[PDB]
This record gives sequence, structure tokens and C-alpha cells, in this order.
Amino acid sequence: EIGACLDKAGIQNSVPTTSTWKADTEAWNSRVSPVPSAVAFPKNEEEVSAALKCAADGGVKVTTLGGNRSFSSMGFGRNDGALIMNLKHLKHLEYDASTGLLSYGGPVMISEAANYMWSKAKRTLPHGRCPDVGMTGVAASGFGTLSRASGTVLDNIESVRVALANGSIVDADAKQNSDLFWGVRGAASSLGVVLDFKIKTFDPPSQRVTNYTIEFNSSAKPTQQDNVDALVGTQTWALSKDNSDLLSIRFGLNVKSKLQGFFYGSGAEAKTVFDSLMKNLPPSMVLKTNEYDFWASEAISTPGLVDQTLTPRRYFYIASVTIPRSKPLTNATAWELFSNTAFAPKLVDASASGFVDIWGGKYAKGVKADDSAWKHDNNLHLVRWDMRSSAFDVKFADSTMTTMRNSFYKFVDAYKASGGVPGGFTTYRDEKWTVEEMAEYLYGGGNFAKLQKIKTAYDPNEVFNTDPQAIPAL
Ligand SMILES: *c1c(C)c(C)cc2c1nc1c(=O)[nH]c(=O)nc-1n2C[C@H](O)[C@H](O)[C@H](O)COP(=O)(O)OP(=O)(O)OC[C@H]1O[C@@H](n2cnc3c(N)ncnc32)[C@H](O)[C@@H]1O
Ligand SMILES: *[C@H]1O[C@H](CO)[C@@H](O)[C@H](O)[C@@H]1O
Repeated sequence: EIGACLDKAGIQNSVPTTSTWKADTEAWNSRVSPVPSAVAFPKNEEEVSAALKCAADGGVKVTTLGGNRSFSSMGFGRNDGALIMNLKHLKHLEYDASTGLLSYGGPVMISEAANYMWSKAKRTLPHGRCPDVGMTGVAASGFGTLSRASGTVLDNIESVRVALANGSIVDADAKQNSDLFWGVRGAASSLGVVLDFKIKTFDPPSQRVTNYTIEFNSSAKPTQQDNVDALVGTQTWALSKDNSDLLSIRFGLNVKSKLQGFFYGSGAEAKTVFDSLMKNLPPSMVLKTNEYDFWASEAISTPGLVDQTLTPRRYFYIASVTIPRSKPLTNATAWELFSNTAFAPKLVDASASGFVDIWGGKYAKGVKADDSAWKHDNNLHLVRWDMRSSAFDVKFADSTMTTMRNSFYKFVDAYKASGGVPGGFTTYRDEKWTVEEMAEYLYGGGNFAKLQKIKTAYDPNEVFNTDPQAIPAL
């Protein structure tokens, strides 16, 4: 039926009959498998509106595909029976030297954007650390090595061009369709088919880049306390006058934790930075560094960048929260994090691992709660803990993910108990959030109500409600 309306309009489409149905509806997380009603492949903006009319006519719900690297298979549902908007014909990358803006859309990959910007203008741009993530999907937040210095991916979106539920295609930015743009910066999937993003680009912040590892020396016998002190001390440094936003810090959460990242600088500059950080750390930890040119370092931070490499599918689950600078970790809450992650009993049939990405810095201090639908003002930490099996065709029981989830939220609850009001990270959204949880974590500070108001205005028939976490209308 939906497939017949589409065929009527001249729109290339896949339905369960089509010989390529299986390949066209394969999501990245093998644990979450939406069966959609159809996949549309519009060739221009006319076909985008014509496909949405078919869905509106039929009552079919719509979601649109980015790079198909959702940690929770969001791009295909997750509810069954949706129309999938595959924008592969609208793929583009265009750098406007007058504005410094990169314009992009369709299933454009992080690695593709970086290689273009590099060979076009020897420039960089905010991006995550997986090469095959879609730039459109990661603009729901997006944390990279330069984010302490330059903001998240979402923070650098200057405008979008959106196809709406009734076929109108509009431009939105801070000056025009401003409430829709606000909503798109955090709830894009609930609001339109976004056909174009404009992200700000940057000259590399240094010629040379020092990548580093800080870890306990091989003879140290680190306890839980030693690990806590390394985390709290890293926090102390980031909050100190010694802090540099040119230092990315991924704090690997393990019984022998370690810090890894990149300093955008060389020579004595890095040595002064590393020195003030080490002096905040347990005395048994040791620093190791290497030095590369800027572009080579990008292939280190984003492995597989230069060959635009693909990531294997995973039987996967992630839970994540942000720590706002309004409640930094205390030794007690830092302790609860370790007890529930690295020092938790191992999972019977999955590997759990993760890190605290250190956030903070000047840019985040100047993000206001209401700058976007996604509330991300003045964050200090990004906590990620995930589980995976060894192979996409190897599963772990639901009860295993339950156990892991209850442990992580024991930490979150202790953090709350300490006074903290944890936030969320859209690209690391908890697939098991209720709406109550999704609003508190992603859309706090009264953002959610304003979000519903914008939803009710721009999609009142809930065409864009393919997921239990899609924003409901009034
Ligand atoms: C590394 C790896 C290996 C994976 C699988 C994910 C990673 C990652 N590294 C990350 C990192 O360093 N930093 C991050 O912040 N996130 C990282 N992620 C997670 C990744 O950012 C997210 O999973 C993100 O959702 C990926 O986006 P995607 O490739 O576009 O995935 P989908 O195609 O499934 O879309 C995601 C979500 O957004 C909606 N969407 C996409 N494109 C849209 C347009 N044009 N208009 C409207 N809505 C759009 C999808 O419908 C879906 O809800
Ligand atoms: C999408 O459309 C298909 C074909 O009409 C249905 O079978 C499905 O249940 C969903 O409504």
C-alpha cells in the first residue's frame, strides 16, 4: 500500500518483496532489529515531499537514515512499520570559504567530511572518533578530541534545511525558523527530514600534536582507591588554573585505569601541561608521549580515517550520563562509579568497558541551558559504560544487560544523592529510557515542555513518531 503510493509517485523504494530488502533494512546493532514498512530513496526535494505525502496519506510513521550507526538501531525505528527515508541520493559536501561553513547532508560519513575538509582547505571540523558514523546523526550531540576547545558537533551547527511533515521544505537558523532550529538541535528525528546541515569548520589549532598515555607503572599494585584518586585528581586539574582546553582526556575505567588523549601543541608547551596534570595524579602513574603532525594525529584519534573504514556490527548496549560542572565528582561518587563499572563483578556473557571523557573548559562554561533542545550547559564530564559480545552473531542474555544497567544507575543515583543533576548525551542515549527519563536527562530545565510546544506546531499528526523516545505532541 505505502509501496504502491510510492511507485505511483515515481519514487525509488524498497518493500519486503524487493530483492534487496534485507540489505536495505539492516541496522548496526544486531540486538535491535526493526522491521520497517518501506525504504524510500528520493532523488530530489520533490521526491522527499512526495514520499512524505504517501506516509501522511497512509498514516505511516517516518524516520530518516543518517550513517546507520545508531548505538540502538534508531535509524530504522525502533518501532516496526515505519517508512525509512534513505537520503543516499542527496549526499553532498560543500565548503563555503566565505563563511567557513561546511554544508552536508545524506549519509555522509565522519571520515568523508574530514578528508574533504582536509584536502579542500587544510581545515578541520568537530567530529566523533568513529570514521563511519553519519555526520547528520552525530549532530544530535557529538563529542570529539577538540570539543573541550570548540564545543560539540551540535554546538557548531549554524543552520539546517528541513523537510516538514506536510511537505514544506524550510531553512532554519538562529534568525529564521528559530524555534524549529532549536528543536532540530537535539530532537531532529522528531521534527523533520533534515536535508542539509551547516557546521562551522576550523583551522587546525596546532601544527604538532602530542598523543599520550598516563598509567600506573608495571610494579604498582593499584587498588580501587588509587583509581578513584586518578579520576578525582584529573577532575581537580581540569577545574584548576592549570587547565588547558587543548588537552583531550579519555579516562579509561579499569582496575588499572589509564588516561589517553592528545595535546594540540608540542615541546615545552605540552611538557608544562603534562607536568601540572601529573602533579595532580598518584605518584606511581607514569606519562608516555609521542608527537605527530596534525593530520596524522587525526588518523590516531579516528582509526580508519584515511581509508574511510567500516566498523563491524555489534550486539551492543550503552548507558551514559553527563556530569555538569555544578556538581563535580566527590571521592564518594567517584568511588561509586568504579564499584559499579571497573570493580563490578564481570558480566557472564559480555564484555563491559567504557571511560569518562573529561569535558569542562571555557566553551562549555558559555553554553546556556536554553541554547538548544538538548540541555548541555557547562558540562564537566561525559561518562560512558557499554557492553558488547565478541561478535555480531553472538548474543548476551537480556538479564545480563539488566544487571549491567542496574549497576550503572546505582552510580547515577549516588551522584544524584550527592546533589548532582545528571544530564544526557544524545548520541549515547539509553535505549531503555522511559519518556520520563528521556526528558529529565536530555531535555531538562524546562526544555521538554518547550520542545512539545514546537512538536505540536510542526508535526501535530505525529508523522515522526517511530520510537518510544520520539517527542509526543500535545
Ligand atoms: C563509534 C561507533 C563505532 C559507533 C557505532 C557509534 C559511535 C562511535 N563513536 C562516537 C563518538 O566518538 N562520539 C559520539 O558522540 N558518538 C559516537 N558514536 C555514536 C553515534 O554518534 C550515534 O550512534 C549517532 O546516532 C550516529 O548517527 P548516524 O550514523 O546518522 O546513525 P543513524 O543513521 O541510525 O541515525 C541516528 C539517529 O538520528 C536520526 N537522523 C539521522 N540523520 C537524520 C536526518 N538527516 N534527519 C533527521 N533525523 C536524522 C535517525 O533517524 C536516528 O534517530
Ligand atoms: C507499514 O506499511 C506496511 C504495508 O502497508 C504494513 O504492512 C505495516 O504493518 C506498516 O503499517
